[PDB]
Amino acid sequence: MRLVRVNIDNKEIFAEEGKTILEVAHENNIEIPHLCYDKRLKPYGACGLCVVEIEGSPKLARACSTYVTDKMVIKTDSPRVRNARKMALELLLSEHRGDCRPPCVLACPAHTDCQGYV
Amino acid sequence: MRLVRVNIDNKEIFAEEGKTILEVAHENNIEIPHLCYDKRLKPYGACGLCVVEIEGSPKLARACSTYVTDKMVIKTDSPRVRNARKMALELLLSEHRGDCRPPCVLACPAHTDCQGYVGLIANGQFREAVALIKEQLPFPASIGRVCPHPCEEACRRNMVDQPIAIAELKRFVGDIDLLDDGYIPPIKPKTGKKVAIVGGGPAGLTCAFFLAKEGHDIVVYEAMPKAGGMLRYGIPEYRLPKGILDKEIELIEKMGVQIKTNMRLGVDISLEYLRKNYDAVFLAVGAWKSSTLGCPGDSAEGVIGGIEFLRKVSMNQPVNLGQRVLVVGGGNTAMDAARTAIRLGAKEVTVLYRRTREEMPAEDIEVNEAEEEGVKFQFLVAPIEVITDGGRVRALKCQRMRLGDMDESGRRRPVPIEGAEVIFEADTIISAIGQKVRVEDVEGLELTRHGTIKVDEGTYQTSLEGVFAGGDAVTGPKIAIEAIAQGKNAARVIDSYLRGKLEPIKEPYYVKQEDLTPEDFKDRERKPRVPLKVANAEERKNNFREITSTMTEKEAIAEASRCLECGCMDYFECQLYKYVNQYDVDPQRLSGYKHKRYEPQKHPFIERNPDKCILCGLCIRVCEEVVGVCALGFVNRGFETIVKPEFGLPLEETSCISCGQCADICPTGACIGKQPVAKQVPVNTVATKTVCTFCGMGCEMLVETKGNLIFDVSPVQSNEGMLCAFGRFGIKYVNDKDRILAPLIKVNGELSKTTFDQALIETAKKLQAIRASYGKDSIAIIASQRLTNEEALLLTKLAQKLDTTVIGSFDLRESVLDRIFGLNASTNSFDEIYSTDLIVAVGKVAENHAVMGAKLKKAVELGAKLVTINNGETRADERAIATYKIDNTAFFKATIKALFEMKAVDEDYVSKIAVNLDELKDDVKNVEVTDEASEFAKIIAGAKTAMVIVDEESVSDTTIGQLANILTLTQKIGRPRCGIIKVTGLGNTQGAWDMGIRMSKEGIVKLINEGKVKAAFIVSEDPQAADKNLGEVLDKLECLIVADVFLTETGKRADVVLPLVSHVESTGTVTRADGKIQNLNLVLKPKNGLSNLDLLLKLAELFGLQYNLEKLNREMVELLQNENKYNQQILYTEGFATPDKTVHLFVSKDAPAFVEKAVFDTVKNRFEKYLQDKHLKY
Amino acid sequence: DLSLLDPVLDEYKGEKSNIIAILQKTQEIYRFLPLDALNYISEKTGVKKAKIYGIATFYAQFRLKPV
Amino acid sequence: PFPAQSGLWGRPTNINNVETYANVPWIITNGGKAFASLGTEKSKGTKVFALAGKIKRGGLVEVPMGMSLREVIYNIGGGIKDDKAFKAVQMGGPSGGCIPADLIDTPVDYESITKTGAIMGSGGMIVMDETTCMVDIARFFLEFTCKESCGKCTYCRVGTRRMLEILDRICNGEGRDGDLELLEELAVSVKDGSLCGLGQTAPNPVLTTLRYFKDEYIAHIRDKKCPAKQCKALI
Ligand SMILES: Cc1cc2nc3c(=O)[nH]c(=O)nc-3n(C[C@H](O)[C@H](O)[C@H](O)COP(=O)(O)OP(=O)(O)OC[C@H]3O[C@@H](n4cnc5c(N)ncnc54)[C@H](O)[C@@H]3O)c2cc1C
Ligand SMILES: Cc1cc2nc3c(=O)[nH]c(=O)nc-3n(C[C@H](O)[C@H](O)[C@H](O)COP(=O)(O)O)c2cc1C
Ligand code: SF4
Ligand code: SF4
Ligand code: SF4
Ligand code: SF4
Ligand code: SF4
Ligand code: SF4
Ligand code: SF4
Ligand code: SF4
Ligand code: FES
Ligand code: FES
Ligand SMILES: [Zn+2]
Repeated sequence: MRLVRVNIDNKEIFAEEGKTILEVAHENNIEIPHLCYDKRLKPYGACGLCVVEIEGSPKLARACSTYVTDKMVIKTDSPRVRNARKMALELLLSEHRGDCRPPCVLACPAHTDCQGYV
Repeated sequence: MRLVRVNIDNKEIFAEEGKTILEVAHENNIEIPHLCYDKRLKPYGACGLCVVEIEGSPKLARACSTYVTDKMVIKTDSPRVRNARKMALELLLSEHRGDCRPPCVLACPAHTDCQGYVGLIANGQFREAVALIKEQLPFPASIGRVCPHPCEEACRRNMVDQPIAIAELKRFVGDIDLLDDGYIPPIKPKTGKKVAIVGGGPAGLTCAFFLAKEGHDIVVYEAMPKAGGMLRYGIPEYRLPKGILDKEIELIEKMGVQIKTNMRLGVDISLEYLRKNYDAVFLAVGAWKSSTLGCPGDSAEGVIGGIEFLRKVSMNQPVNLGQRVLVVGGGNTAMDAARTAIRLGAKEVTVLYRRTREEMPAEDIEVNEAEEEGVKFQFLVAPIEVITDGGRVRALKCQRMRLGDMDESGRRRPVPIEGAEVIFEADTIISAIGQKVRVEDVEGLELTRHGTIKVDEGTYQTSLEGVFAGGDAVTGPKIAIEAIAQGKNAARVIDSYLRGKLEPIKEPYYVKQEDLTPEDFKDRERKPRVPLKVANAEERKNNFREITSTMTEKEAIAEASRCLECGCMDYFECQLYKYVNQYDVDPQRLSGYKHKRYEPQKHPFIERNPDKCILCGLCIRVCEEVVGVCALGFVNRGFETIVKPEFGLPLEETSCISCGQCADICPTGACIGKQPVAKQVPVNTVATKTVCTFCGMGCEMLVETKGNLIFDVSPVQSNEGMLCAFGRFGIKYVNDKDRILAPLIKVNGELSKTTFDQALIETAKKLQAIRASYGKDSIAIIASQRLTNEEALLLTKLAQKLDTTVIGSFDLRESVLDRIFGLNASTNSFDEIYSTDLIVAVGKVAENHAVMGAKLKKAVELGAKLVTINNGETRADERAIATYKIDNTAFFKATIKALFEMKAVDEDYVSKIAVNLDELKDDVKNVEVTDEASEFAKIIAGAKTAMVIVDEESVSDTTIGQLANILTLTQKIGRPRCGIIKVTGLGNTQGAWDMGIRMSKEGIVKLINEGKVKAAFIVSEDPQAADKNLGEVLDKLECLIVADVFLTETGKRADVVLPLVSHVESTGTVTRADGKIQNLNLVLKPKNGLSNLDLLLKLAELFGLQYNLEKLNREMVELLQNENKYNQQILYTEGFATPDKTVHLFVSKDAPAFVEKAVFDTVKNRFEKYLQDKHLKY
Repeated sequence: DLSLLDPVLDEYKGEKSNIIAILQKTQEIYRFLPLDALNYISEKTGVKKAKIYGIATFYAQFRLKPV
Repeated sequence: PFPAQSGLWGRPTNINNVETYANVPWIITNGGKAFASLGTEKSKGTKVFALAGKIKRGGLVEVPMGMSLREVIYNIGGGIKDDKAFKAVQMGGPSGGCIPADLIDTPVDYESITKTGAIMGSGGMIVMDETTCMVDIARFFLEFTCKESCGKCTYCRVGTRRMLEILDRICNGEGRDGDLELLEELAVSVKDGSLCGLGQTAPNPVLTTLRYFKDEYIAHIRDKKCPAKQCKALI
């Protein structure tokens, strides 16, 4: 095995080989959004929320599939990444038919959890 | 990567690929022995202790080298593996010349750490000595008063002059402890188990002491009105005063032991009751039935047992003596009875012994003292008849005996002489020929033929289940420390039994030296033993006052300083001792020729001993692979191999930098680091993690202390686990006795001690007078850079309160980086050294900072490229691709011109981000480009990422500015893995600068010279010693106030001298060279009770400033956040801190590239002077 | 004397892997390896002194006492 | 980490003896089949030995693999000098073993020599007669190997010395009881615990002299004398 030296959000990390960026960020307290990632399943790549900007690569790389290599500079909150995630979330919301909070909660000026205690 | 499935000791593990078996077993809580393995070094394979049996492989595989593969079955404790490790340990022991425990410890039946508390006494740690005694002996004072001290018969100092007064020292510290509130050891949480101890003697009280420590509920049933046993109703008051015994028993009762006196087994209480209501029962009844005379007429009135007579005397009961008293016996009972009768008014007392003087079981000192008091002796005489007239004894007829042949003891058998008979006239006869166990107390138990209780050896268990026994009830009449040892062993066994698994006592195997002879100590200084103060015989033969008196503190320290320190200093951390204890090693079979090559050395820090070297090579490998000095090496070949410094020279004459890594990595005490204490003593210390403050690398360390003294310092295995000479060894100033602990004020023109309140009042009034008479900006505050961030912020607040902007330090250099980038700070962190492509080490980076040299070595080994810019030789020049020896900053101007000429500067981006570019081009348009500058520019241009490491304390600011220009032109700033890192000279230079201490020495000196500054408040600096030319400058100040740890040469000329405490006595925050905020923990409480922050807070409250540690920390956090420096690993990622948000390129004239300057910090200057005096490096 | 080793150190320069040959040449010249000569080799060639002493004492052919 | 994968300065190196390099050109010019037709099925080709000791005609001999040791000793070596009885051959050198008289028919081969405990080693067969004493010979070669150890690992550095003192005590007659079992256990622990081949083959004499000549040691230690009458302390 070899220890790879990466840099995620201006923080130098000494990760292990054969790891995805998602695992390295999870084990180093860096939050990367993900919706279609599970540890027991092979990568899917559908939601496109885990996109991170890797220096030297022109396209945003999925953190759930890309493997950390040596001398890797990863930016998980750059404006390009933020715009990509925001567009993906807007696209997902465009086909969403739900109610996060009931109208009773929203009508209350104190926003009491009316449905909850009822 | 792939997860490999292995099976270690029938436990399935999912380990990671590329891991050794040792790492997998360590991370899965499986113990594998190892002696020559370190994580930072490549595998060696010498010791062969880590051998494990792998299924499918015929040979045992080393766990330190074999890599775990898939489907691996590893057995780390199979009999083959155990035999291999045992043979390796026996072979290592065959060439080992050491002493795991000194002969004094081994001779003591209780195995008290005699060397430990003797050495602690020699250091002034009396409470620690008492606590060490109470780990094995609950009665220091009482036993120290009454003990034949076999430890002194085995003391190695017998080979020089006279054995150490171990008993006297123990009595001294016991008296000290009892004088104040006594010492109670920590008590484990209650286990809900009840133990019944029968007897309040030394054995029962010892069992109660060592079982209440385990958290059990202890009740002690004692037949006599008061506990103490034969220590109270035996030994008389002139040898053991009963007040001391009462105090010790009260201390024992303070632990939660319930002592029910007047309760007798078989009379008041029954054994069945104890067996039913208690989990375990320990019987310590003792031998309380004196032997009868064994001759006709022994029942006549006027014949009394020895122990019964002594019990009547002790209880102040009326006893019937007379003018004539005979004592039959030769033990302690006979001598005590004779001396008591002498003090009870008997005109003549005669002791009749059947043997001669030489075979007297009593001590020689007691017999001689009794002879001095007036006791007469008849030897080789045994009783045969008691002549009684009217029911009262008139005389006793004895048969003279002579030494005929051998006996069971093997020495000599007395046999009667026919026709020899003597009549001795005696109104009283005391039969003290010995004692036997009272059969009534031991009913329902199996008795040894001798009459004592029969117990299973090693478990102290009687015939009845759950009933234990020990002391004189089992072994017969012996000395008190034997009973105490029996009680302690029985307590440990009983605790094991209560936990469920009964385990017999196992005696450890110690490595000992038996070839020693007095000729080995012919060079040791001969020192007289402590005198014994003994009361006059005439005055003492009439009263029961104590005969001997306790030693004084000076005499105790002088006596404890006579110790030879026979035991190994590495006993509590030696792994070879642990492994030879873990395996049934028999060393005698393989014993043979053994080297004796240890010769004493004069090195003040590191001591090397070839006789305890197992040749693991760890010291050589760590000096060569991690440190990079390579000052050690193997010598000779084969059985004669020895680890020696360069050319066998002393460590000081080699290139060794006194880092101490060899001492920290040695497993078997061959290489050790000398403790910073008065007398070396192997003690079990407590380790607290703190941060070194002697330069900006901020290495963390574990300070190991015992009491209020620091005993060792160990590196933290963070990265290369390294400490330099300062952090490792200069912590010695904490224990220094030259530290001032009380303030000094000028009375009658001389400094004299005062109180803190008066001194701080005087300081405030002097500062206010200076400010009033001379106006604002007339007081300079010259603060050291080793203070915490909170203290620096408080000093800035106080300077604002005094209306003075002169807030600076004599150690502070003119700043260049804040005029270019915006902030005077390192752009990047120490973690990007490994991942950068090119490293430009400028100055004495490796020499001044050894840890940074090791970091650069590791980074270059990882793949980085090193370019060293200096003026003289450097240790980093070995692995540097390019080396430049320069003395002017024209080199950097030529480098800039070469960069511009080869079009290695993207002028569009530079002009976008950096104002002041055309003038820089004009400045560098005329310099001549040399070959070295062109090569350096080619190297810089060809590097993707670059880091410039600058030794701030040996590099001029012009060089720093030029390097900043070079980094900006090639766009190596504000990005990951690219930037400039300044290694500051002191611990908290960055924090002091961030808090507001930003005035250099030159500005303050100039202000003083002009007469603008008339007073100075120097906080832990030494202007007078460091610089002679400053002596006149300090003469221009009307008032000087000094806050220093030591009374420095600049504190002797001050008006008020306030004492500071060390950094291990003060909690707070410091800032690393790269900007990382670290925490200074409290290793020790302040010696004077006042921390530096507390003193400065008192002084500030005198000015109306209400602050504390939390408020100052919050203000520090806000200040760091306002400059965008808080918890930011890379600076200028978004934009530079200049108001324009652009780089102001450094344009200036040429100047010397490097400077040599002194150290004004008091402690660092003192340690540097110490190293220079000892001819050491760092 | 130390100039006698000057040709040898000039022949085996540029590589610190020829220290055994230099030690053998010194052993031939001086009939022994004096500590001053070992110091001169250590200074001239640039190998650490401990390595020099280890390679010198490893072999029984090298003697550090005058003959 | 093997020299074929990481040797000199980390680059792959092939380290071979002189004899194999000398055999290579003959293999190339005459073909592999011709070379493979010489020797046993396990060992092909010819081997070079240095006959010495009490042999009649010492020197270098190149014999086909599988030729019996008796043929080399008698037919080629010319027999034992002064026509004395042939006790043992110290095959392999100081790290070899003493193949006894009855095993004189073990064919020359790596497997056949190793099955008797000894090793091919430096091909140096030291022919010895009944005059020579086995304890001294084992102590002689063990002394050399102990002097030639590098001292890195404990088993070879100090174990060989303990074996040497045990052998010296046996030869001087001053050996205590339990010397044979302790010596055998020490030898098998040094052999199975040492790092390099100089320690794993260090106790080969002792072990071999304890497999065929145990009675010599027993008479040395109990009767305090040697049948061969070569130990100076016992004559
Ligand atoms: C005269 C004399 C002088 C000595 N001098 C020295 C000296 O100078 N130095 C030295 O080292 N040693 C000395 N000793 C030895 C030491 O005093 C004893 O060896 C030691 O005290 C043994 O203690 P123990 O707990 O075994 O029994 P003891 O202390 O003998 O008795 C233990 C307790 O058992 C209690 N007990 C007995 N029967 C019962 C029962 N049925 N129920 C409940 N409790 C019971 C007793 O009341 C007593 O308190 C001396 C002894 C004597 C007699
Ligand atoms: C102590 C010792 C000494 C050795 N001496 C030699 C030697 O002199 N010549 C040799 O070819 N191999 C020697 N070897 C064996 C080498 O380690 C290695 O096996 C050999 O170079 C392989 O060569 P080969 O492939 O031709 O058999 C020795 C081994 C040991 C343990
Ligand atoms: S409506 Fe329900 S499912 Fe949809 S976003 Fe809200 S909480 Fe989630
Ligand atoms: S080095 Fe270890 S084994 Fe040796 S005497 Fe010291 S503590 Fe005991
Ligand atoms: S209790 Fe007695 S034997 Fe033990 S150390 Fe003290 S004086 Fe020595
Ligand atoms: S000199 Fe000190 S360590 Fe040595 S036996 Fe005496 S008391 Fe113990
Ligand atoms: S203290 Fe000296 S000899 Fe020991 S490792 Fe450090 S530099 Fe090397
Ligand atoms: S001195 Fe060096 S070689 Fe010897 S035991 Fe200590 S670390 Fe190992
Ligand atoms: S390098 Fe600096 S921080 Fe580290 S131990 Fe040395 S003085 Fe202390
Ligand atoms: S067995 Fe080999 S590696 Fe070990 S000490 Fe002996 S010669 Fe050195
Ligand atoms: S988590 Fe959805 S693309 Fe990776
Ligand atoms: S052989 Fe592995 S730790 Fe020593
Ligand atoms: Zn013999």
